[PDB]
Amino acid sequence: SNPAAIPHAAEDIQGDDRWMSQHNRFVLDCKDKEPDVLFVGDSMVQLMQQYEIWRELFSPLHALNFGIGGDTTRHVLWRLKNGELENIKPKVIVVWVGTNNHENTAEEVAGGIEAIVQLINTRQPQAKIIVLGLLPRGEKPNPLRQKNAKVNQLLKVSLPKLANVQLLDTDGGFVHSDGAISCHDMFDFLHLTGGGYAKICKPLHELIMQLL
Amino acid sequence: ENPASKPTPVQDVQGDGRWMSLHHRFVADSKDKEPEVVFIGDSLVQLMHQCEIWRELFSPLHALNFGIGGDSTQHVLWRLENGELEHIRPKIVVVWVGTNNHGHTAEQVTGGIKAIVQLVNERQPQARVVVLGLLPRGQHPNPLREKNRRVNELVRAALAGHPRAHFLDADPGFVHSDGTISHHDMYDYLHLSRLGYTPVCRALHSLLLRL
Ligand SMILES: [Ca+2]
Repeated sequence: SNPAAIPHAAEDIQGDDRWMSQHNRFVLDCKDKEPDVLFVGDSMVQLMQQYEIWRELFSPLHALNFGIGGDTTRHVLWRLKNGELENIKPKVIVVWVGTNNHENTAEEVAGGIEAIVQLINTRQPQAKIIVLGLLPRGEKPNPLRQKNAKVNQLLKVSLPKLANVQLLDTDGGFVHSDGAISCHDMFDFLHLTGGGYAKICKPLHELIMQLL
Repeated sequence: ENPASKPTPVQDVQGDGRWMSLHHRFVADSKDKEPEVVFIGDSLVQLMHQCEIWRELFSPLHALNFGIGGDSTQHVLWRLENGELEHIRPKIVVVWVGTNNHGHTAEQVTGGIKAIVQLVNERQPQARVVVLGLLPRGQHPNPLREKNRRVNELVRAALAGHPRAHFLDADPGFVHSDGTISHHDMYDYLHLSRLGYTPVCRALHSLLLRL
């Protein structure tokens, strides 16, 4: 039984209950909003809205962003089953999660993303889903690059399957020949800078325009 | 014994060694640069440019940003004692840490901050230190708000009268009359959005010029 495929809320261990506050807000947005494009996932998704690129490329598409920093496949699943997929009928749904699934094997993470896709076209069978490939991370070669690459390969094979879904695995010149990632693409060797998002968003935006 | 003031690095528990990679970069990019202002602290410092940017109010100052998300006081202390304060001679050092010291009391965290200031005063005596107040957090009233607020009180007191250390409470009042924080100022009720940072950087800039 895949643990990454089982919905589970991110329990508050700090005390400021920020996770639920974000979730509730997304539920609140689902009430007085009607988007055509829905963005769901982790910090890779959330942080995208904090860059100018979002207003120029995605704001015009009437898009909602339900990204939460630190979320794993389990967390995303829970949110999707608990209201974040109600009162709305998006034509396109962008999913980007898995890089925070520490302790889970690549196979488990792939399985969890699949569980997400399955839940999405169950609740939103009319929506076309776009799953973003997990990006390399770490300044130098390390286990997570391998782990993340295996997830993308596994998804590439499992996603042509399932309904209305496809894997977009765009990759800039992130990992150079010397095996290093520049802080100019990822400032902390994980999250993207504006230059880094430029390499990913443009292709993502054309596929969305297409699907729509 | 105060754990908030016991120098210690962040252990890698994911496998990509990003924390050490940042530290080493901060150590290297400094032995080739001569900044006038150096920022160090947690994510609030690291992500400072996610509003307007870092040149229309900070780059002209030839500054370096050594902020790392997730750091507590003892972490910033370790980094300052292990190379980040070498090869350079800034005029001002900006400190912004404490909100992540979960498990430590306001008094312990305050001590952590005082040790950081003291460390900067010993290694970089010519610089003036600026400590930023811990910002409120959480959508609704909660223990962490009280804790952070208490830290500012204690730090303000310990820094008032300090020859070369200044406390700046750059909070414009993110907490509204109904006790809530708007996701427009803090998208996750912790990190600042682009419009949330404005008031902070604004007040920070007004002080940097005064010094
Ligand atoms: Ca942080």
